[PDB]
Order: sequence, then C-alpha cells, then structure tokens
Amino acid sequence: NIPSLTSFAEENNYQYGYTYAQQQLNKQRQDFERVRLRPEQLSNIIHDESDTISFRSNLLKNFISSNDAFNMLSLTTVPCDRIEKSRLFSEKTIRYLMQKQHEMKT
Amino acid sequence: FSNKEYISRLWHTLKYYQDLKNTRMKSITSTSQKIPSASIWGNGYSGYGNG
Amino acid sequence: YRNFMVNSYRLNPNEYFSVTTARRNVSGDAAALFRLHKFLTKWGLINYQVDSKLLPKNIEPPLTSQYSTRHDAPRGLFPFESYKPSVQLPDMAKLKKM
Amino acid sequence: PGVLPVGIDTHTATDIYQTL
Amino acid sequence: FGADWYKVAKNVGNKSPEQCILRFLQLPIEDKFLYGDGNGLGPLKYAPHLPFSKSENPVLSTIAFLVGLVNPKTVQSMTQRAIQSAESIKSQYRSHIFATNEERQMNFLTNELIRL
Amino acid sequence: PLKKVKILEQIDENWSKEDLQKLLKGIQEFGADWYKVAKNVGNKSPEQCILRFLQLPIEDKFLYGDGNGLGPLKYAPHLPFSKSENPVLSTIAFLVGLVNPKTVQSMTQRAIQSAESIKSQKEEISDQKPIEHIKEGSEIAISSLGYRSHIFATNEERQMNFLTNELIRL
Amino acid sequence: MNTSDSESTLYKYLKESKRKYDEIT
Amino acid sequence: PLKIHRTPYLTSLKKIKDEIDDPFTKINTRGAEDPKVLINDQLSTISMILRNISFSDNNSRIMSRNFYLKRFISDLLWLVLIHPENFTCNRKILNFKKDLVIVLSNISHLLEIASSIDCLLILILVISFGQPKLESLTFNEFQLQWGKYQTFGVDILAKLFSLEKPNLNYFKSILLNNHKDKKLLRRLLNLYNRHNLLNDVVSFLFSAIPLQQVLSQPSLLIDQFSPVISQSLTSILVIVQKILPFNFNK
Amino acid sequence: GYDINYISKIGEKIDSNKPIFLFAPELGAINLHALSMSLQSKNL
Amino acid sequence: ELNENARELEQIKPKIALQDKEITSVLSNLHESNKRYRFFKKISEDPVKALNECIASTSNALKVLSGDEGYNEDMVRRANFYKENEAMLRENIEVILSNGRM
Amino acid sequence: IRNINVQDALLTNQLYKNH
Repeated sequence: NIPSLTSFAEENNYQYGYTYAQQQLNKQRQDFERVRLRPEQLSNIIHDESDTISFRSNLLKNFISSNDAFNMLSLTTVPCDRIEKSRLFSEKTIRYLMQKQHEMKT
Repeated sequence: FSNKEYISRLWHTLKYYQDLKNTRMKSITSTSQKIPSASIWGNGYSGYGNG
Repeated sequence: YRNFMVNSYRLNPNEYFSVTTARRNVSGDAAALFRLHKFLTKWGLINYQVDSKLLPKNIEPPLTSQYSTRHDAPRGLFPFESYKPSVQLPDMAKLKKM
Repeated sequence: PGVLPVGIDTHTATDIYQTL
Repeated sequence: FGADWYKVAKNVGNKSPEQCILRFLQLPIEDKFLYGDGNGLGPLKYAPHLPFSKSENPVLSTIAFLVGLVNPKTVQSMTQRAIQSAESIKSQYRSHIFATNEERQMNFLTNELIRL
Repeated sequence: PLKKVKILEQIDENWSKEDLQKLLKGIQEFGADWYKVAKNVGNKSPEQCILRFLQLPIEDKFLYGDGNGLGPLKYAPHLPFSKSENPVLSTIAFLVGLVNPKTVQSMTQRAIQSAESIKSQKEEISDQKPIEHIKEGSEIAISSLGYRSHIFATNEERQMNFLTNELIRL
Repeated sequence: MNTSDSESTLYKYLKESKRKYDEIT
Repeated sequence: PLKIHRTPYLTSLKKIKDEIDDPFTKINTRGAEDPKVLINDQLSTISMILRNISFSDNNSRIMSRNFYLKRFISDLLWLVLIHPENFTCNRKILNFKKDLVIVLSNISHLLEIASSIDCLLILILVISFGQPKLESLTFNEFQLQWGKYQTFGVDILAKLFSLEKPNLNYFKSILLNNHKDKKLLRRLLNLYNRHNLLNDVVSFLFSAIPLQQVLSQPSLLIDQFSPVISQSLTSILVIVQKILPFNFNK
Repeated sequence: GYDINYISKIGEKIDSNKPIFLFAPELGAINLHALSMSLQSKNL
Repeated sequence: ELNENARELEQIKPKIALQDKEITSVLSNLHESNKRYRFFKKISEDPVKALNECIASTSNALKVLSGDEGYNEDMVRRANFYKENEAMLRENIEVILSNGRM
Repeated sequence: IRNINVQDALLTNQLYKNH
C-alpha cells in the first residue's frame, strides 16, 4: 500500500454533494489510514502521571493533613520557651563530615 | 447533625441512586429489545425535522 | 421577505414551502431569496414538520414519569434544605428567650 | 482535655437558628 | 391559581407571564427574618456542612466564631510586634537558623566538601 | 449606665492590692508557667490569673449580656443560670497561656506591666462596652496563635534544612 | 414552650434551674 | 509578548502535583460559581472533541484545511505559550499542549503552515516536551519509562519538513535568522534566550532516540522504537542537509 | 468530628451512581445537524 | 577484565539501590515538611484571612468528599441574589416556560 | 491516544520519496 499524496487530494475524494482508478486508490487509502490512525482500545491508557491523578484521594489526604497539623498547632499546650529545637545534623552526617574533613588533606 | 446521622443520610442517598441506576439500565435494555421506553431524561425529539 | 416566508409556511406546515413560490410571490433576485430561504430552513422555522411521525407508546419504568417524585428523595440539587428541629430543654429556654 | 478549653457546638448553633 | 402562570398573568393583565414569575422570584419575603443585612454569619454561612467538633477540636470552633468580630489589621500589627519583640529578645544570611558559630562553620564545611 | 461600672469592678471583683502585687511578682519573675504564678498568689487558678493579667472578667455572661455586634455568638447553646462554662474566655486564656507574658506586655498596651501602672491602665480601659473586651481579648488570642504559628514555621524550616543536609550526605 | 402554663416542661425546668443555682449559691 | 513560557514537561507535572496537594486549592471551585472557569471548561471540551475527531481517515484530511481550524490552532497556541495567565488551573495549560500535539500529529502530513508566527510556536510547543540541562547539547536524554508524549513531536517535525514551500521556507527563515508580524517575529526571536533555536531543536531531536537505553541492555527495544528513531533521524537529516548551509558565529 | 475515611468511601459510590449526564448507550440517535445548529445558537 | 568489572558492578549496585530508597524516603518527608511550613507561614502572615481560607476550604472540602453539590443555601435564600442575577433568570424563565416545564 | 505505528514512518518516507 502506502498509497500516495495524490490520493489525499480533494479532487479524488468525496465531498458534501447536495471513476475506476479513484475507486481503486480510495480502497488502499481507507485500508491504510484506518490501521494507522486507529486508537488503542486496550490498556496503557494511563499515558503519564497527571492523568490517573485522583482528586478525591488528594482531597482526603489534604483534609487529614490540615486537621492534624492544626491540632499540632493549637492543642499542643507546650509553651514557646519550652519547644526544644531539632538538630540541624544527624548522627551519620556528623560522622561523615568528621571522616571527609580528616581525609581532605590528600 | 452528628456523625451517626450524617452517615445514615448518605446511606439513604446511595440506595436511591442504585435503584435509579437499575431503572436506567432497564430503560436501556428495553430500547435495545426494540421496545420504546422512556428514560431518566425525556424523549429527545419527535418526527419533526430532526429524527 | 422573512415575515412573508414564515407567515406563508405556518398556514399549512405539512407542505414544503419551496423557493420557487417565494420567488414567484415577492419581487427580487433569485440568489438573495434562495440564500434567505436556505438560511431560514437551516434553523428550523420553516419546513420543520413536513413529514411528521408519531411516537408510538412509552412503557414507563418507575421514577421516569410525571408526578414520580417523593419527599423521601435526595435533594442533590435544589439547594434549599429541611432542617431537624432540636428539642433540648436548655435550647427550649434559649428559644423562649431569643 | 481538661486543660483544653471548651468549644461552641456548631451543630446545635445552626438548629436554634433555623428553628428560631 | 397555584402556579399556573398563564391564568395568573391573565388575572393581573397587561404583563407577560415571565415578568410575573420574575417578580415572584425577586420578592423580599424572608429577608427581614434572616440575620444579616447583606459583619458575617461565620460558620453558619456554611450551613449543611459543618466539620467542627465540640469534643475533638474545641479551639477551632471558638476561633471560627471569633474571627468575625476582630479587625485583621490590628491582629497583623500585634503578631508582627510579637515577632519583632521575640527577635529583639533573641538577638540580645540565614543566621536565624544558624545562630551558633559552630553550625555556620559546619555549613561552610559542607559547601567546601561539595565543591572539592 | 451601670453595666460600665459593673464590668469595671467585675474585672476587679476579688483581687486586692496584695494579690495584684504577688501576681505581678510571679509574672515578672517567672516566664510562661502560670501554675507557679497561681501558687504565688495562692488562692486563685492560673486561668483566673491570666484573665486578671489581661484585665478581663470571668463567667462569660457579663460579656454579651444580651442574646448586635456579636454575629453567631447569640446562637450558641449554654447551661442556663447555672454551671457556667466559658468557651470564649477559656479559649482566650488557653491561647494567651502559651506565649511568654513579657512579650504579651510588649504585644498590647492594655495588659498589666508593673505595680505602678495599674491605676492609669484601669482608668484608660474605662468607659468601654462589653463587646470591646470581647474584641480586644479575641484580637490578643488570634495574635498569639499567629505568633505560635510563626515559631512552628521556623521549626519546620529547621527541619527542612536538616533533611537537606541528609540528602547531601546521601 | 408556654411560660404561662404551670404544667409545661419550661416552667418546672426553669424553676428547678434557678432554684438549683440559688441552692448551691 | 513579555515572556515565552517555556516550562518543561516534568516541572509542569510537579506544578500540577503541588497545586492539587495544596490545602487552599481552587481546582474544584465548580462551573456555576465562576464564569472564567466556565470559559476554560468549554475550551477544554473543545480541545478534547477536536483531538477525538481526528482519528479518522476522512476527518484527518477534512480538518487539514478548514481555514477555521488552522486559525483556531494558531490562536490557541499563542495564548497557551505567550499569555497563559487567563487559564485558571495549571492542569488545563498542560492538557491543551497534550492534545494540541495529538491533533497536530494526525493532521501534519497534509498541513500547509499559514504564518511564520505559527511556525515558530509549533517549534516552541514541540521543544517544551523534554528536559533541558543546567556550548553543548542542551537536552538530557528522555528515558521512555515516563511517557511517550515527546514521540508525538518528532513526527510533527518529521511530516512538516516534507514540503519545500511554506513548511520549509518558514522553518528556514525562523531557524537561520504582513507588516505587524515582522515586528512580532523579531520580538519573539530575541525573547527566546544567537542560534539557540537551532541547537535546541537539534539537541531535542537527538533526545527521544534512546541510545543509552537500547545500548545498556537487545531486539525488543529497537523493534518497539523503530518509527520514532526513523522519523527523528529523518528530521535531523533534513535540518542538516537543507537548513545549515552565512551569518553563523559558532 | 466525623470519620471522613468512611464518609469518603461512601461518597465515592454516591458520586459514581449520581446522574450527572447521559452515558454512551442511552444517547439515542445523535443528530449532527442539531448539534451544529445549537453551537451557533449563542445560548448557554 | 570485562567480566571482573561486571562482577564489581553487580556487587556495587545493591548498595546504590539501598541508598536510593532512603533518598526517595527523605524527599517525601521534605515535601511533607514543605506543606506544613507553608501552612504555618500563611497563618502567621495574616491570621484572619488565612483563618477564613482554612474554614472555607474545609467545609468545601467536606461537600465534595460527601458527594453533595449545588449553591450555597444561605446565599440564595436572600433577595439581592435574584436582583444581581437578573440577566440569567430572564433567559432561564423563558427557556423553561417555552419548553413547558414551569 | 495512539502510539506511533510503522505506517506513520512509511507514510513519512513516501512523502519524502514522492517529492
């Protein structure tokens, strides 16, 4: 097949109305461009991450994540002088930067 | 207005729409058996111009 | 021209109001009258009920019917609500005061 | 919960509004 | 006649039925029994959906009832004055987090080891 | 006309000059621990000490005695004529009992700051309506909530810096 | 809710409420 | 024009996932509560319809002309790239690009490009799929465990280069260099930050040829990716042979 | 104040069985001329 | 030597995978902490407008999850709604009356 | 959606061959 560019012309094709070579080329045209342009009627209809995203699950997760983070704010009756600060380094990041600074003189 | 009434309202709403979907399926299978039944929506056109 | 064509169709809607009678009855060129008649019949309004058919019979399932509505139905839309009266005795005193 | 304050019950605040 | 608008416009006369239906919609019948003119009704403005608890979240419901009364400008002024007073106490680049000289040298050590 | 002197001497209901002195000693010495302030006064609660420090009344009915500026608070249920629970005032006292009272004295001019500044502040808060005390107390409570939210925001920023350093080491 | 009624829930309940408050105070 | 919004694919995905997972989100404010979201949800329905219609053999050659459809495509592609501030959500802006490329993948074998501004916005739209770097090749290779949406662009560029008249003359005058668009094209070309466009298009067309993936692990991946490889090599061969032969400086 | 995991679990079924619009088998004889003239009607 | 380097690659790979697991697990916590930092900062900037956006996007977050829909009941109950929306009502009343459903 | 078939590349090569 792989019919033509002349078979795609408007003269050899039907229009809103109101030969043999044309009716032979339009067989191969409609037999080529209906196995090429047909959509996939099976799975892999996900196509990406941002099509199977769920508004209901994210809305439920945000309803939980706002409620518990607001219960963290108001109901935690620890005064501001008593809120102890967290460490800016870990127990492993403080070992690796003692190791690499020891090995930095090479 | 509490939780035990707000979920019992949702049970007396889902069970309505399940019967509504049963009606919607029966009115589809009626017209697929060449019997002209009415749907949830009205009958669309008549013989006037449009089909 | 438009009022003539629309008034002339609606005297007998079973008849296809042709272009040629409109051309023979008002004075004007055939191109503009043909274009106006085809625009008019494009939007309904004339030749919309030439060959009318009868809808036979509707075997109606329940809830798909006139007067098929209940107070027990859920108001998904129709945003006005019917609210539960709270009969509590301190709230009774509050309602008597307010 | 005892050191926490008490709260206005909204579910009865609406009912004595519509009923009023 | 209950809701037969042709008979209603016939009884009124000199007016289309659409004007009768529109003027029946636009009548202020129940507005003088509702609360407000047009501060705010608060959480009662969101009538059939009230996600607040007396028992679970007692601070948030009282705050929902209280935010209608206050002016936001004075609230912003007082909380920014509290923030600046806390900064004036704490003072007595990201030096607010990296306050110690130890952690600033640790961060500079991190940048040095990254570049090396 | 007598509601004004009623709220003016309902703020100062059962607080003498000596209870005020012990209260101000416990406030200026101790920081954000109102239990030891109440023990420094002795015969009062930490909530009552907070509400006297804010120059507020109690029992929640001398404020909004009717029920128009209070929008939905008229439609709140209650225990009538007995069993006084105070959701507005205990909410305000709970929110102000977390935020380091010296910076609360820095926050508003209304709060008690010293034993020499009680009479002038008591004079300048006079001739106010019962809705004004609700308005000022709710403003102080929401501003303390905003300040606590700022402290939690800075702690979360510190947490994100810690996670960044963990990412870099990994 | 009729306060003029001497046999309603309102009269007995409010009288018992104010009597209980003045009893404890 | 003030700023050509060249946001990539993955940053658009992250912006979508950070807008949905927001507490104060307005992504479901409904239709009857706002007229601007009503216009946007009519336009998204128009684009979903137009990408659904174009999977037929007769519709693909009827939609090819229809001066109305070409003007609508050249009308939306301006708005989604130059002034996307009117679209409410950030998922609608990605979904317009995600079905404009699909509706241009089925048409472009018979499309004659009308204006040069449309021929530039086609290039910017096709470039906007893929990941750049932080001269050299300015496009990191797109590994196809993510999504085949960039493979639709290398067919638009493979079929729109097949006509020596408007399709390749406009592409030549854009890549190498009726009275107001002379001012518009010269404003859009220096808003795109000489010859950054040519090396960006060629480096993106060297992406979506998965050299690293088919040469890491042997016949299945080339049997699956032979058409995208063939059309990408055809497009690069067209650009090399018929565009590159003087105003260069690099 | 609610257990909103169960509420959302039921509301998913409610949104699934809600009559939003017609499905594919119950559209009837789709008339393209009626759609093409209604799109030019400038109604809503 | 090729097979030696291949055995060394297959030895070094699972230690890389166990590190990538923790990289993703720390990235998820970074996004979760970014959400709470934004929620705690927008409140602290303006505590009356953020405390009105926190309520109006919580009841609306319950209306969508429950499945209910429609207008606000307390908005359409007044009379100025049908005076500012005077345009769409004259359309819809004629549409419903002419079709014969009013 | 429609993944890219071999017929698309054949049509492209035919378009370049018949020009």
